[PDB]
Amino acid sequence: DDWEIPDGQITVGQRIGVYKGKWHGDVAVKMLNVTAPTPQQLQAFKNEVGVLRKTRHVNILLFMGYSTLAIVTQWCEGSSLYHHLHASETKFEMKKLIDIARQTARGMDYLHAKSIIHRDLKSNNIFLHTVKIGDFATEGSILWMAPEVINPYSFQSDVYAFGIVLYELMTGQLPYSNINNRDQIIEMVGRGSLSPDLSKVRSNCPKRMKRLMAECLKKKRDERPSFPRILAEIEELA
Amino acid sequence: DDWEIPDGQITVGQRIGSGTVYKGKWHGDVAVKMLNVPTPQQLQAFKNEVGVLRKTRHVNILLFMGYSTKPQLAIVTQWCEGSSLYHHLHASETKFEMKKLIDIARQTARGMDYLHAKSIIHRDLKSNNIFLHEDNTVKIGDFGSGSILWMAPEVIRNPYSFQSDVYAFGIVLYELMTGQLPYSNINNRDQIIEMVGRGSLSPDLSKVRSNCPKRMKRLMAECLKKKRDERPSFPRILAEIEEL
Ligand SMILES: CCN(C)S(=O)(=O)Nc1cccc(-c2nc(C(C)(C)C)sc2-c2ccnc(N)n2)c1F
Repeated sequence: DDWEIPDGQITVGQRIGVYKGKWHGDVAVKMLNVTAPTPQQLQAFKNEVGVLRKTRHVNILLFMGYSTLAIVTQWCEGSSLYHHLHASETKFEMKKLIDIARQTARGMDYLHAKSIIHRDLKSNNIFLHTVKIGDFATEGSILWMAPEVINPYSFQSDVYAFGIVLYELMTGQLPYSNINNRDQIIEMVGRGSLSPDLSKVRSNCPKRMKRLMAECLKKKRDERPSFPRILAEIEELA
Repeated sequence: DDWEIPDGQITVGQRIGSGTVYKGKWHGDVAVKMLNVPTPQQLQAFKNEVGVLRKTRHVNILLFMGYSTKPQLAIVTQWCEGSSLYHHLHASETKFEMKKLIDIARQTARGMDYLHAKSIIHRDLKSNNIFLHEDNTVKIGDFGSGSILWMAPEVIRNPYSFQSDVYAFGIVLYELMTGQLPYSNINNRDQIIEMVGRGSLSPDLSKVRSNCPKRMKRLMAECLKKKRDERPSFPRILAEIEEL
């Protein structure tokens, strides 16, 4: 019941943004580069470790251990969902898009069932190893913020962020393409006068998915569905 | 932390194989091993075997997800798409390039090194306890009067150890390169039990194919050593394959 990895067993490698490592195969290491952790740096570490060690799911990033500040997880080869959708030459077929949506819904459903709120769900936090949800959370990111988020964070907030991810999948683009100033999005979305353009969705997009999307993007936090129903709907049409 | 899944949360589906293994629905696809059973004496006997699976967080080890007490005792893991290394090698006949074979061997070395690092002895490593998820990722499971082909001589005749696992791995290496089971020439369990046990029978290395790294064949022999002590450990088993 100790996920403390004795330091010196890990061979850290190239920088990523976090290092690629070697422990009992390929691993991904997060090194907190400080002389001595502040009291704030300490609780941040415990909390991420505490919530990571309660996850055992195929669609959640595999936490492998910690070191005392370091967090060891599985190495994921490939790029994030952000790269593939926005900064990539190659697009995806619908069957794959719906598949990416389903796995993410499974992971999000798993977390919510464990009383865990990601509080930072976005296409950049979704690694396409097989969907892998990482970069945790408790138990630039403005585009994925619910109107009440601009305590605001809840299961409903994750539901909204999930809705934007759906929008990315079904359109390929980021929301609010006609805006280059962050302060107005904050104002317009925050007030309740701005919403993603669901007319941008592909012709291939099932009306079912387009409906579900609008539900997750509801202006009022309480009209948004729950992942048990979100997964049910996605699983059905698939 | 309790990893117990409350009664009713899992929807058991089709029987896969014989406890008994089923495919289920729990936050997605899962696998349920229904134990052939509860008695309060066996109740705590069940948790011991779970509190060991509880310390496996590795990509090459089958992902343990939770356990059940009601209705009956069950082990819950991830669901693996595709068949076993056994089926690929001796049934599907799927042609693997030498490139992939080494990687499968490499991943299995990673998984086994990790287990031994956790001081866990598998006691039964064979090509049908190794599942090729997505036909790419190796998943070692089923470690929590049958298959003797992977049994070391000291096991046939503290007989279970890290070196006995190493032997089973050598047989696996044999399967990967030879594309077939050892002692296929001889169809007699009692003969193999007798001859391997006394040390007069060993795998035929004339059947491994030409495209085989001579470090790997040399590595096979090290694991297939009839003498327990003459076998290399998994850190070194993995280091050499990795370098190779
Ligand atoms: C972590 C490993 N332990 C929890 S274990 O020793 O109980 N390992 C464990 C746990 C649950 C199921 C199985 C399993 N067992 C199978 C045999 C060959 C023994 C009948 S197939 C199979 C399986 C698991 C997942 N997907 C598919 N398609 N098949 C398993 F090995």
